[PDB]
Amino acid sequence: SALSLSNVAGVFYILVGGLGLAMLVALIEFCYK
Amino acid sequence: PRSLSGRIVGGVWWFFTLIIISSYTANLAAFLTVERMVSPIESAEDLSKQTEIAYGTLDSGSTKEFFRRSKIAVFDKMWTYMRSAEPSVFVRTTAEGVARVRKSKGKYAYLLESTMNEYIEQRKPCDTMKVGGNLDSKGYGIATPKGSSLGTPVNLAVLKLSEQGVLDKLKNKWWYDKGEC
Amino acid sequence: GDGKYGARDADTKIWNGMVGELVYGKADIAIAPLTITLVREEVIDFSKPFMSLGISIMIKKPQKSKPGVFSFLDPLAYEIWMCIVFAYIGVSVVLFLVSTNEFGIFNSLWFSLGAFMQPRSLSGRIVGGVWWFFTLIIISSYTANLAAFLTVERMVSPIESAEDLSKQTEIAYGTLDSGSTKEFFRRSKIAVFDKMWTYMRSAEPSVFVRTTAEGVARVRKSKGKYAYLLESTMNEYIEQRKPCDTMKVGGNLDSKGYGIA
Amino acid sequence: TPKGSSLGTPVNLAVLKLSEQGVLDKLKNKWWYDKGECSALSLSNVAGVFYILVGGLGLAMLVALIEFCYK
Amino acid sequence: PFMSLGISIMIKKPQKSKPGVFSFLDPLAYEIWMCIVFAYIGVSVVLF
Amino acid sequence: VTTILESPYVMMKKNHEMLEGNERYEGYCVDLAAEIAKHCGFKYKLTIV
Ligand SMILES: O=c1[nH]c2cc(C(F)(F)F)c(N3CCOCC3)cc2n(CP(=O)(O)O)c1=O
Ligand SMILES: O=c1[nH]c2cc(C(F)(F)F)c(N3CCOCC3)cc2n(CP(=O)(O)O)c1=O
Repeated sequence: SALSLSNVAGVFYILVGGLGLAMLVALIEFCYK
Repeated sequence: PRSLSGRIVGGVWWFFTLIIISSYTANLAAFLTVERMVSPIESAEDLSKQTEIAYGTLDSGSTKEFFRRSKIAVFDKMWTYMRSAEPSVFVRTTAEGVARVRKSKGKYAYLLESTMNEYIEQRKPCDTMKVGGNLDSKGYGIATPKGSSLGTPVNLAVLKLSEQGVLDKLKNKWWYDKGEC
Repeated sequence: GDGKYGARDADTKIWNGMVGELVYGKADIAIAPLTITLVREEVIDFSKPFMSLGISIMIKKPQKSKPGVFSFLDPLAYEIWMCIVFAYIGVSVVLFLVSTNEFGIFNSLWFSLGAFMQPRSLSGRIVGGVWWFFTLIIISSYTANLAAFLTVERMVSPIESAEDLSKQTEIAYGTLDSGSTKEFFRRSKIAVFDKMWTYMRSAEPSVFVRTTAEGVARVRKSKGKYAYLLESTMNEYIEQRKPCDTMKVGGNLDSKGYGIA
Repeated sequence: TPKGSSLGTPVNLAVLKLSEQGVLDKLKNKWWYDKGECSALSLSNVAGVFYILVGGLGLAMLVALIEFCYK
Repeated sequence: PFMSLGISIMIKKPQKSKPGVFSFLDPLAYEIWMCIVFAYIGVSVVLF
Repeated sequence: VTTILESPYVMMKKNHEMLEGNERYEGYCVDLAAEIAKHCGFKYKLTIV
């Protein structure tokens, strides 16, 4: 009976999703230049 | 500056760490609140699946002869250990066995009659405890000479006491109620 | 023939079942789970117990951890995740009015970078401070609230001894309607089992099941909110059948015995 | 009991016999308590910190509107 | 019989004491530390 | 024995339609009634006022 990785996991996916989102908005930045 | 690209990466990673360090801050407060305990020793099958915690029985007695004669899967592994265990996992008396657990910091388990086990658990200083179900199926009884006139009387009277709940009441009296734990 | 163990109808004064088929001359011996009760030892003879038993507690198999992502959206309620975003864009819009159509997009991209939390214009100065005081209370409350869930989750002790059943009431419990099991509690005078009977006697709805089978399904269809009490022999056997969703806990309640009659 | 009844004295005594024997106490416990029937959060608390926030937004929006007039 | 019994196991109860630099790795699980380092380098590789 | 219908002193038991006489009711004063009749020794029938 320790700490559940379940709850914490859901916040890992909004992160890597946000990383990919700004791996996307990053790629469009360099384009207009 | 306000580079809208990695601006949200800085923003989203911040939310990611806020939650995590809060989830740690929370669950740690619970660890310092309850501070529950666990005992490694569950069953007798838990004694034969490890070696770090030694164990033994009496050198001479029914408890010793049991494992020596037992031909059950789990119990077999226990006796093969005890017979050639170094140093001698066999103690001299019951008191020496309890003292060998009380002075091992939990590295020495002792196997005895479940009757005095529960009694030891209720004598000072409340350090030991029985764990798991008993290993066999025995029983104490009233002994009367063969062909006695007290034979059928006492036997029937025993059953009358148990169903009434006298025995259950009596054991609660000299073990737990007048126990010291 | 009748399919009963052994009883003595007080009216007709006639035994029935296996025990009966010994007395009236039909059978020579009885090899079965026959309880050595005093009422029988007077009329028939029993061998020594070939299996020491007693009454136990059949609880639901403690299902393994845990629910999913939905435990993250629970401490901070869904409604509060909303207002913190409305106010979020409600702050960055206030800051936006402190600083031609493209000049308000980079500043809004700068007021959103100052919003993605972590000169002396007294206007926007007291907006950043109040916001910090705002986000402070929320994350303090989140840590405090989530701590409670995880504090109790450590506190929820597994029901072990029978005395545990008596101390609480969140998990209801009962026995069979008729049989030696139920008759124990009603008659027992031990402190623990006393209160157990008192509760079960007045319990609504019925904590008593008709058949023994209705008990097992009632523990499997309560997800742990119900416990069934019965003989140890029948209990242990149940745990070794599909879907492996029940288990025996704690020691027995009494010291019975099966014997050859 | 009706005045000067036969049951007069014995009942009075018998009642008191039931007091110190604790059965009157036990009877009450039977029908009052024995037979009787008797991990989440909220928004109500959090709301009080939300209005001071928007209030801090409406005050600085006022300080924003007074700082452009001076300059 | 007037009291059923058998052979039992006696052990010593562990105290509250359990020092060592391990009960800090226990809350935030080992797997999470990995991904909090995997998504970590996953961030520094995004910004880079 | 005269008595008033009042909870939880004297209440109509659930299946009262099937019972007759005294078993019809139950409560505090109901159980008290018999206990009064025990240490005085008399038969009695409860009637509602
Ligand atoms: O009839 C017998 N009854 C016994 C009863 C008890 C007790 F539990 F105390 F009641 C004990 N113990 C004494 C101290 O160590 C723990 C158990 C030993 C018994 N023995 C010897 P064994 O069975 O040959 O080992 C018998 O023979
Ligand atoms: O001698 C007796 N031996 C019994 C043995 C068992 C079993 F465990 F299966 F071996 C059972 N169960 C059957 C299903 O319900 C649960 C227990 C009932 C028995 N009864 C009736 P009871 O004791 O009056 O309840 C006896 O009389």
